[PDB]
Order: sequence, then structure tokens, then C-alpha cells
Amino acid sequence: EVQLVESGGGLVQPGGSLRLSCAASGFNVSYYSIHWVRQAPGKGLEWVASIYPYSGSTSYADSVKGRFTISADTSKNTAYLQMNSLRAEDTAVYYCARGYGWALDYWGQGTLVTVFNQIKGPSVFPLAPSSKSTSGGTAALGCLVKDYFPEPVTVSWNSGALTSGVHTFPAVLQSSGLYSLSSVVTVPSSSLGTQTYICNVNHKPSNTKVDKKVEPK
Amino acid sequence: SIVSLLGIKVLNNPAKFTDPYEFEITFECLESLKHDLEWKLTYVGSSRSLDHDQELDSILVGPVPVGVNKFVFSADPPSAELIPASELVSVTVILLSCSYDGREFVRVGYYVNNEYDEEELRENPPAKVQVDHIVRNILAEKPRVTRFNIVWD
Amino acid sequence: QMTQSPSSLSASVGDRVTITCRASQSVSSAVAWYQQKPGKAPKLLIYSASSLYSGVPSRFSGSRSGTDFTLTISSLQPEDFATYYCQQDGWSLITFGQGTKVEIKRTVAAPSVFIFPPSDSQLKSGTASVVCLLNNFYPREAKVQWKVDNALQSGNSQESVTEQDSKDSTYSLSSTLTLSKADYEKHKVYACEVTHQGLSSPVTKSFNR
Repeated sequence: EVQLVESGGGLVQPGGSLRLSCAASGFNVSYYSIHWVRQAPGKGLEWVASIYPYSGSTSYADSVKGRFTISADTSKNTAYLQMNSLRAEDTAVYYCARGYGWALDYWGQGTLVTVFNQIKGPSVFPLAPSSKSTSGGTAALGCLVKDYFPEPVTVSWNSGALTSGVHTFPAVLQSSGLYSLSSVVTVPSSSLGTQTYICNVNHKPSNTKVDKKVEPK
Repeated sequence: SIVSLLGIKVLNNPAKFTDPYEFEITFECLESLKHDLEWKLTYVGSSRSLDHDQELDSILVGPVPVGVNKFVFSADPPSAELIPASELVSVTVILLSCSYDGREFVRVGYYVNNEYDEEELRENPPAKVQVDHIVRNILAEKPRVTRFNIVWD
Repeated sequence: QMTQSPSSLSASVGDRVTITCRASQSVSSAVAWYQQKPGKAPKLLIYSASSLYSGVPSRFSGSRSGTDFTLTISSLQPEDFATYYCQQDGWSLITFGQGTKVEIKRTVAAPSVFIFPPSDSQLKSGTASVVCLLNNFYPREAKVQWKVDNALQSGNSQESVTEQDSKDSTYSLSSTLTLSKADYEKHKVYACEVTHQGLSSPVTKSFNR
């Protein structure tokens, strides 16, 4: 019956602010320590802040001191992270976690904080079918989803009807500060030109919606 | 959980290394209980490759009064005869636990720092440790609390 | 500070593995171990260096020796392949180790290699992306080399690798070569050469124009 539910994540620009909420269920926040821990995409866990029971005393990571404030409202049974003067470094999933002695036992599902300078939708280019060899066999095809910000983008094939053999790669940050990725699928070479392959790309922050048909060249 | 910790106040902090610990403990008991509560203080030092603990003191409360209860637990200090000098002047831990009928259901952990009371001893620590000048500072406002689900009655 | 090693390890079901974190202080109460799988929140395994959290299987154990804290899995089970983190809860700060990814061994599997020229549409953007795909291979280690009119390329490629596949335990990798449109049009032969344990010799995939 114990649960912690984070909310308040969203898109924000550098210098902006956000207030995260950690709704406790099954226990009173005033009698446990509460902690914020963040995780950047593909990176490790990084502790942010802690608040302790009975006195409301607090601790902060060096890189957020003076910028973030942790607190708890006993009447509402909710903890908060006030995030001021946000920076690119702050983009992460933010987890709330309950103290278990010196450890953390229950973790929420996290809320996503995305710092952005300028939103940009992707360009989508076909990766034209290529046979593995001159004999029939397997062909690979794909879509290049390029020059967008921020993460994430969702990619499907044939509106979700094609899942086997799909690999949508983790995005890489280009030197431009914009993301790029490829989504590829291996298919029967004998199906090319008779089965249609369409990559469906959705980038919610820019309300970009692109369906790209990928044909033999 | 029939008994719950409503507050813990360290009454004498900082204090001399040799001073007893004085904990003012407030707890609530929701229903009549058959058996006793035991409050216990344990010292944990980590200067060796593995931990070496000292049980410091304990007291029984029984029968448990229903309602809100407040009392002072005065626990004996650690024995410096059992503690290497380097650990006498280092960061250690104490564990304040409560058990019901022998079953531990809450544990309050504290960091404790130990330092000399005069700047000249802090920066020129004598060859032989001077326990009479060690002051302990419990990090009493950041308790590390663990709860355990137990059978009550 | 909490220095965790190794950053990854490959192991088989039934292997005994240990992961160590080196702390700056030796207080045992302060150290915990967590498991995390992709898309999921961390899970507590061990607290106060050596205490097993309720519900965690007995094959997990923790110990302290000085400033070394060690998580041992006595025999890895399929559900144990995950990332593991140690934590130190200090006087002022909490520190996490960098994590150890425990990945599952399988038989060596050669990559299928494909090369993709840029689209004419992209060239209007002033840039050309050339993509090389290495599909469904094991182990992760692979050498990709780009050649443009047989000139070895350096510093103009970026790689991305998938998480280990939950069903066949393979990886896939993309290497993307980026040139200006004008530079792309100046050269004819684009080639991706792949070296991997599963191949008896390096494989080159290439196109003209």
C-alpha cells in the first residue's frame, strides 16, 4: 500500500523554474526521510536533495545548492522540490524515494524535467532498402530522424503492425546540440515493392507528425 | 503497528564523550498490549576492516500505557577502553531501537562526530588521546529511521 | 566519493559475480545496493552494507572490508541481468556509484552489415548522412572503419548501440558518417568496414556515387 507519485515535470527554459511534487501514500511524510534522485537519459543515479523527519532538516547536492529547495507539507502528506535557475545539466527523470535508515526503499515512477533552449521538430529521411547479399535473403531499411530537440521522439512502423526486427537506436547528441537517430527493420527481400513500409514519427514538443513511406530505390 | 515514534529529542548535545546519552522519547500506543517495550542504544564503530559494536544500555517499559507517552532514556556512554584512539576522534554511529516482546520494530540511527574542544588540540592532536577533551556532536536533526513490520499480540 | 567497478561485466546464468564499490569512509550503516532495469525505477537489495532487504532472494549478499563494499550474487539467474548501483549516505551528502551493467553471455554471433546512402532530399539541407548498420551480433565489441575513396575517415562519425535484446541477447549498432553536401558530391566510393569476433575476416559494405 506504500506509494510515492511524482508530478510537475515539464519543458522549461534555462533560467526558468519548476516545482515537483511527491505525493506519499500509505505513510506519513513527517515520520520518514524523503529524497529526490535524478537520472539523465542513459546515465546513472544522481542524488539531489534530502529532508529528514521530526525536524524538517535538509541536505543538498553541491551542484544544486542555492538553486533547489526540498520541503514537505505534513497536512497534505506531500514533499516538494522547488527547482530554480534551471540549467541544461538538470534534464533528467526525477525520482522521489522514501528513506529506509540510510537507504531508500520505495521509489516513484519518476517525472521528466526537460530543459530546452529552442524546440525543433525532426526531419525524416528514408534509409532505402539494402540487401544483405546479391542472393535474396534479408534486406534492411529504415528512417533517419534528424535534427530535433528535445527528447523524446516515438517511432513506429506500419502504425504498430510491424514490430519484429525493428531496432530504434538511442538518440545521439550532435555537435549542434540537436538529436539524431535511425530506426531500422530487417525484412524479406522478396517483400520489397509489394509490402508497404511506413515509419511513423511523433515529436510531441513540436507537435510534429510525419509518416514516411520507404520504397526501393 | 501498535506503537509509533512521535518524536525524539537529544537533550544534551553537544556533550562530553563520557556523558550519558539523554533521549527524550515521545511515542503513542494505540491499544492495550500484553508484553514489554525495550529501548536499547548500540554503538557502532567502523575503524576496523569490519564493524565492532558496543551495546551501551537498555530499559524496559511495561505495561505500556495506552495513549501518548513521554520519557527520558538515559543511556551509559561508550567505554573508551574498548575503542582504538583513531576511532575516538572519528565519525561513528549510534542506533536507538525499540522492540516489543523481543521484536525490533523501529530503529533510529544517528551520525556522531567526535572532536577535541580546543583548536590547538584539534590541529596538534596529542600522542595519547585525551578523552576528557573530546566533545561528541550527534547529528540529531538528521535521524536515519528504519521501521520493521512485527507481530504484536 | 563512491567508485564502482567494473562499469560492465558479461556473465552466464549460474555464474558467481561480485561488484565492488570503494568508499571514502568506512561507516557500514551508510552503504546500500540497488538493482535497476531499463524503463523501471530502482529496487533496494542490501542496506547497511550487509543486511538483505525483505523479499530479496538469498543469492544476493553484501559485505564490507575496510572501505571496499561488495555485492555478491552467488549464482546469476535470468532475472538478475540488470544494472547495479551502490549508494553511500554520508554526513553531508549522498553519493551513488557510477553503476555496473551485468549483461548475459551467449554464443558469438556475427553481425549482418548494411550501408545506406543519403537521400536526395537530405542533400538540400547542406549535409549528407551515410549510415552503416551492424545487426544482431555478440559480443558488443566491434570495430567500424569508414573509407571515402579509400581514405580512412576520423572524427566525422557517431555510433549508437541498442540495449541487449531481451530474447536473443544480441546487440545492434549504427555508425553514421556526416559530410557536407559539397564534400559528399566530391567523392564516389563510400565504404564501411566491420571487424568482429564472429567474422572470419573483416567485411566491407560499400556503394558508388
